[PDB]
Amino acid sequence: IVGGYTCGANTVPYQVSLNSGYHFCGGSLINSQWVVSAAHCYKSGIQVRLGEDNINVVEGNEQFISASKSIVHPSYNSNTLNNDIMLIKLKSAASLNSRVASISLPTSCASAGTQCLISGWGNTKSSGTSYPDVLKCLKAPILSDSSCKSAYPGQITSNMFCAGYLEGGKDSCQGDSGGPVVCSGKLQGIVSWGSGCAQKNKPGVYTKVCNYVSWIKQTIASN
Amino acid sequence: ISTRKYPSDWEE
Ligand SMILES: [Ca+2]
Repeated sequence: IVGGYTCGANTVPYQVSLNSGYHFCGGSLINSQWVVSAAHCYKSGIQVRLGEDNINVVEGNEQFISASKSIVHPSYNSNTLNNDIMLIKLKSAASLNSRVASISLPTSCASAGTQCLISGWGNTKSSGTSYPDVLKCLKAPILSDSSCKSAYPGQITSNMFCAGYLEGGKDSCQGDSGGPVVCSGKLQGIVSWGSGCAQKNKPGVYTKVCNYVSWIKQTIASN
Repeated sequence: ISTRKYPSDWEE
């Protein structure tokens, strides 16, 4: 997260870290056994780390649970990034508590101009690299469909939306992929892609979670 | 299109 702030320990209790001997993506806890992340975050042998703040120090509220199943959307395309969503099933159910909690799915799609909370452990610089120990947060608005498409001609599908600041300086970045965009207490987006980070006229691009709610519930019911 | 995995999408 570039241009954000230190969230505060366990203030985003649905935020998880996906770990392969290092943090590589975020994710969102949607019930005690399932996490939503980005399809491009898929890898075998993932450990899900819940209750984290400082990802490099054991602070006492963590649960580390292996992924037992990873289910990428059937129509994911790694070239276009269309349908960039994955569901991870935990080998055992997380113990839900004040620091490990689910985020609700949407009942409708969000609107342009709605301020959302984006979070993660990704890069905090728009040029170069600085990776935080603790979770970072950013408030950013959903952009209009027309502004999103203007920013990325030919690349925005009906399964994506833009959020952020066209002047630059405030955005998600590498290491934030798969993590949440929460608006009005619902999970509306998944960090997906952008051109650079926090660049002028290059807002963040997010998977539009409201298009997938039936698929998510059906996948959970059958796996 | 640059995905937002750490350290990068291409680096893995
Ligand atoms: Ca920790």
